[PDB]
Amino acid sequence: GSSGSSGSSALSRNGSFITKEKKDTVLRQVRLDPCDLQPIFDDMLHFLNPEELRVIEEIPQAEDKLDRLFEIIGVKSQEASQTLLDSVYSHLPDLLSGPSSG
Repeated sequence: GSSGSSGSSALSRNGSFITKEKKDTVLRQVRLDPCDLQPIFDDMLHFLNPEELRVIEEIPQAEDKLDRLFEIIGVKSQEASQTLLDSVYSHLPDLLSGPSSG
């Protein structure tokens, strides 16, 4: 690791932009009341690459597919990560009961 967490360091412990923990919180909302997960991929399809889609194409399930989308973007960067975590809420507002302002 690194001795001096404060300035700029990649991966604090088990990730940075996106972790497996957050990936579960997302599916947890769909596992209860499913509906659709296309708009989430249709928007990420651009940020992702043709070769990357192959890794996700292997997954037939929809729920599991979302888990892969986070694994790729989670390592890509923050510019795409913020879009993914936000897209899930921006595309599926029903999942939340009011983003609230403060």
